[PDB]
Amino acid sequence: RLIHVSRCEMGTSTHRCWPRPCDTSSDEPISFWPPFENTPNVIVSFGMLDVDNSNNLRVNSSADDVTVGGFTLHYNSWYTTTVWNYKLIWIACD
Amino acid sequence: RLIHVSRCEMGTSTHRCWPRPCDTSSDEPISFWPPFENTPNVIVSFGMLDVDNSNNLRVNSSADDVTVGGFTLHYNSWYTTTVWNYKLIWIACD
Amino acid sequence: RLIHVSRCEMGTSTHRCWPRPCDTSSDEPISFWPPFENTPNVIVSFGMLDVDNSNNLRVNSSADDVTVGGFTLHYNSWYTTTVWNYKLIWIACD
Amino acid sequence: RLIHVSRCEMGTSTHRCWPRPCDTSSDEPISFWPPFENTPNVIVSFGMLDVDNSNNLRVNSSADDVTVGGFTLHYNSWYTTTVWNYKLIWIACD
Amino acid sequence: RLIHVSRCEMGTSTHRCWPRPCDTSSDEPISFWPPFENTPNVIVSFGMLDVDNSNNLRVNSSADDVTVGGFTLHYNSWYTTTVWNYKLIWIACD
Amino acid sequence: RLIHVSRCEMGTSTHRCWPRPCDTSSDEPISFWPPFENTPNVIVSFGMLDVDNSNNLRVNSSADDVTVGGFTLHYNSWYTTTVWNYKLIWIACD
Ligand SMILES: *[C@@H]1O[C@H](CO)[C@@H](O[C@@H]2O[C@H](CO)[C@@H](O)[C@H](O)[C@H]2NC(C)=O)[C@H](O)[C@H]1NC(C)=O
Ligand SMILES: *[C@@H]1O[C@H](CO)[C@@H](O[C@@H]2O[C@H](CO)[C@@H](O)[C@H](O)[C@H]2NC(C)=O)[C@H](O)[C@H]1NC(C)=O
Ligand SMILES: *[C@@H]1O[C@H](CO)[C@@H](O[C@@H]2O[C@H](CO)[C@@H](O)[C@H](O)[C@H]2NC(C)=O)[C@H](O)[C@H]1NC(C)=O
Ligand SMILES: *[C@@H]1O[C@H](CO)[C@@H](O[C@@H]2O[C@H](CO)[C@@H](O)[C@H](O)[C@H]2NC(C)=O)[C@H](O)[C@H]1NC(C)=O
Ligand SMILES: *[C@@H]1O[C@H](CO)[C@@H](O[C@@H]2O[C@H](CO)[C@@H](O)[C@H](O)[C@H]2NC(C)=O)[C@H](O)[C@H]1NC(C)=O
Ligand SMILES: *[C@@H]1O[C@H](CO)[C@@H](O[C@@H]2O[C@H](CO)[C@@H](O)[C@H](O)[C@H]2NC(C)=O)[C@H](O)[C@H]1NC(C)=O
Ligand SMILES: CC(=O)N[C@@H]1[C@@H](O)[C@@H](O)[C@@H](CO)O[C@@H]1O
Ligand SMILES: CC(=O)N[C@@H]1[C@@H](O)[C@@H](O)[C@@H](CO)O[C@@H]1O
Ligand SMILES: CC(=O)N[C@@H]1[C@@H](O)[C@@H](O)[C@@H](CO)O[C@@H]1O
Ligand SMILES: CC(=O)N[C@@H]1[C@@H](O)[C@@H](O)[C@@H](CO)O[C@@H]1O
Ligand SMILES: CC(=O)N[C@@H]1[C@@H](O)[C@@H](O)[C@@H](CO)O[C@@H]1O
Ligand SMILES: CC(=O)N[C@@H]1[C@@H](O)[C@@H](O)[C@@H](CO)O[C@@H]1O
Ligand SMILES: [Cl-]
Ligand SMILES: [Cl-]
Ligand SMILES: [Cl-]
Ligand SMILES: [Cl-]
Ligand SMILES: [Cl-]
Ligand SMILES: [Cl-]
Ligand SMILES: [Cl-]
Ligand SMILES: [Cl-]
Ligand SMILES: [Cl-]
Ligand SMILES: [Cl-]
Ligand SMILES: [Cl-]
Ligand SMILES: [Cl-]
Ligand SMILES: [Cl-]
Ligand SMILES: [Cl-]
Ligand SMILES: [Cl-]
Ligand SMILES: [Cl-]
Ligand SMILES: [Cl-]
Ligand SMILES: [Cl-]
Ligand SMILES: [Cl-]
Ligand SMILES: [Cl-]
Ligand SMILES: [Cl-]
Ligand SMILES: [Cl-]
Ligand SMILES: [Cl-]
Ligand SMILES: [Cl-]
Ligand code: NA
Ligand code: NA
Ligand code: NA
Ligand code: NA
Ligand code: NA
Ligand code: NA
Repeated sequence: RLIHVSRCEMGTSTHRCWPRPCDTSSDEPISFWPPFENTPNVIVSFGMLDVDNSNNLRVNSSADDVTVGGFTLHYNSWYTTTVWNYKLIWIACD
Repeated sequence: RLIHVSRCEMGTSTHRCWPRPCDTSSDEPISFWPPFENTPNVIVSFGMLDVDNSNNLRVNSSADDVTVGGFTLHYNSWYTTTVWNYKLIWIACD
Repeated sequence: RLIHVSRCEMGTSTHRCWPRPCDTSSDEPISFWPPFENTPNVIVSFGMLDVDNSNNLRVNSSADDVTVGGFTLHYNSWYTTTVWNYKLIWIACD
Repeated sequence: RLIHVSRCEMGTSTHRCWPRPCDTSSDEPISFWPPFENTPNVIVSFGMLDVDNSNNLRVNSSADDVTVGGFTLHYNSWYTTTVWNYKLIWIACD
Repeated sequence: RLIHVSRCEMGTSTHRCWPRPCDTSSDEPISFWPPFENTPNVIVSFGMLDVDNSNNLRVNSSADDVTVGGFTLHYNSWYTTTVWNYKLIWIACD
Repeated sequence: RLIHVSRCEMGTSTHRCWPRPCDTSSDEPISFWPPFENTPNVIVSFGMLDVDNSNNLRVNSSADDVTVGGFTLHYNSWYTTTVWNYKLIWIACD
């Protein structure tokens, strides 16, 4: 019979920067093994965050260039925001 | 044999408001196609956030009125909080 | 045939503390029923957050002691951070 | 993702008649527990057979009135055929 | 997680020949829709058989040229065997 | 969600004996690789049969000592029956 099921892979990426600020942007290659049968959807969020109150909080994350083989885990802050530590969490399911 | 498997659907909803503040609350209808066989559980978080440091950070998100056909993706801030941009991420699995 | 599928369980844990600050750390036992066939991966994030702007925002969450039977849902802030309310979201898939 | 999988149930029904001939026809109610999600296809054959050479061999089997709840396991010989023993085998998959 | 599951398709092919004998051999194209993801294994048997006792009983069946798209359902008797009616049953699973 | 799915393995075993009669009984060890997660059900039938009309047709087949690792594929005729060739077909699903 026809059914809908998903294969899900997930992970975290910790950036401990203090006593230095974290880089304004980061891109990390993530690989799926074995590759997915169909290109999965991927969502990204934050599991840990350390942001300076001296300026507004501006954080961004995304899954870029997603393929059955993997994707690029992306993060960036912008303008005057200062980020001291962060941990990205992500999950990919087809 | 009896096994436990999940069908998962996921997505994001970007609210680019700057140079205006984002609305205090938002509700967006999300549809599952085809509908789930059992009502799924849904969780929501933030993939991007831009909050003014002039006041405390207060952000809320939830999946309301969840059915096999879809749900209402909810967001709201409260009191003096000013949110300039945000991206909700959500995942529904049964 | 050999295929990759996941069983996913998910949930939320709301901590409404205002008018008192939330405890600096929290650990909650989460049980999977029935237990997973293989130990799942678990990721945790925030669905709601209320942080005082008087100090930097420092929030942390993790899934500790993960087994097929469950895990310990962990949260903590640190240093001068004051958290008034928060809701953890988590998802475990094998 | 969309995949094709089957739930299969199977069984046997032994008719030891010797020293008497087996009845010309037999119908046995078979129940599926729990019921199938979609009506399955069912095929029937013989795992054991004892037929007299005094006449031609004529044996028939079928799955009748198939539903998600079960079916009627049918057997019959015809004309001058004499059957002394037989075992039906069947398999139902959706 | 890695699991083993099968998609199974099955069917029957009835040859009512009496009052003429069935052809010594038969080959019928069977199509799978949609095609299998991996080439399946296929087995064939008899659900009904009518063989003359004037000579030995010799019946053969097989699944030939099996692909993800289908296979050739084969039957044949040989030498002096006379077959008056038969029904093939088959099941293909990956 | 809880669903019912099966892993199925199948095979055939050909005994070409002519010009000698096949042994009265045969037992062949069949191995499943990798082993099943739950003990499967197994059914056995005939895909090809060559029986002498000089005596009644008596053929038997069964799956004995079934475990997650395999089973013993069994066949036997009895009394005066003479079998010249046969092919067993079998399918195991959990
Ligand atoms: C968050 O990161 C994503 C990924 O880098 C950014 O997306 C880009 O947005 C620009 C325009 O805003 C587009 O031209 C690019 O094509 C997008 N890239 C991808 C891979 O989608 C996004 O702008 C970032 N958001 C913030 C607030 O920094
Ligand atoms: C976050 O959003 C949810 C959904 O709107 C809010 O939940 C409501 O909470 C009130 C009381 O606090 C209940 O009476 C409603 O029934 C709830 N609605 C639903 C659909 O569950 C929640 O209060 C919001 N949290 C914050 C801090 O704003
Ligand atoms: C977030 O919480 C996790 C879980 O308590 C912390 O992880 C511990 O980190 C220390 C060193 O930093 C290790 O010695 C422990 O073994 C870790 N525990 C576990 C269960 O992994 C983590 O340090 C916390 N992060 C922050 C910024 O507070
Ligand atoms: C084998 O058994 C099936 C099931 O009883 C018989 O099928 C019936 O066939 C007659 C006409 O031949 C139809 O009118 C009925 O509707 C059929 N019943 C069902 C449930 O399909 C079949 O005839 C038998 N074959 C032999 C050779 O005896
Ligand atoms: C049963 O049918 C199969 C399929 O036609 C026959 O298999 C062929 O056997 C010959 C030699 O015996 C081989 O050269 C062919 O390559 C086989 N064909 C295939 C597709 O496998 C088999 O011989 C038949 N058995 C009987 C007793 O008639
Ligand atoms: C068909 O083969 C099976 C398997 O050998 C036979 O089953 C045995 O039957 C006897 C009594 O008839 C029991 O004492 C044994 O325990 C059974 N063995 C198993 C493994 O179940 C069956 O008798 C045979 N049938 C014919 C007609 O020969
Ligand atoms: C150029 C630039 O980054 N501008 C940013 C804008 O994108 C928004 O984040 C705003 C409120 O925090 O702060 C600045 O104006
Ligand atoms: C009425 C109201 O919204 N009150 C809020 C309270 O809910 C909490 O967010 C607190 C700390 O940030 O700020 C205010 O007091
Ligand atoms: C000892 C301690 O907690 N130190 C913290 C450090 O970990 C980091 O959070 C920094 C920036 O916010 O604030 C403090 O220095
Ligand atoms: C009326 C009747 O049953 N006729 C049968 C016919 O169906 C077929 O089986 C034939 C050859 O064996 O034997 C008889 O003629
Ligand atoms: C040439 C030929 O078909 N020979 C057949 C042989 O294959 C076998 O079936 C035997 C016993 O029934 O009958 C004949 O001898
Ligand atoms: C002792 C023995 O094998 N007896 C068999 C009996 O089991 C049954 O097969 C019958 C009809 O064919 O033929 C013989 O009597
Ligand atoms: Cl950490
Ligand atoms: Cl420090
Ligand atoms: Cl996959
Ligand atoms: Cl600022
Ligand atoms: Cl954006
Ligand atoms: Cl700007
Ligand atoms: Cl579904
Ligand atoms: Cl405030
Ligand atoms: Cl709340
Ligand atoms: Cl208040
Ligand atoms: Cl499980
Ligand atoms: Cl501070
Ligand atoms: Cl028996
Ligand atoms: Cl006897
Ligand atoms: Cl089912
Ligand atoms: Cl006759
Ligand atoms: Cl018929
Ligand atoms: Cl007739
Ligand atoms: Cl398929
Ligand atoms: Cl002959
Ligand atoms: Cl052969
Ligand atoms: Cl010969
Ligand atoms: Cl298995
Ligand atoms: Cl005899
Ligand atoms: Na960094
Ligand atoms: Na808005
Ligand atoms: Na608390
Ligand atoms: Na009977
Ligand atoms: Na024919
Ligand atoms: Na033999």
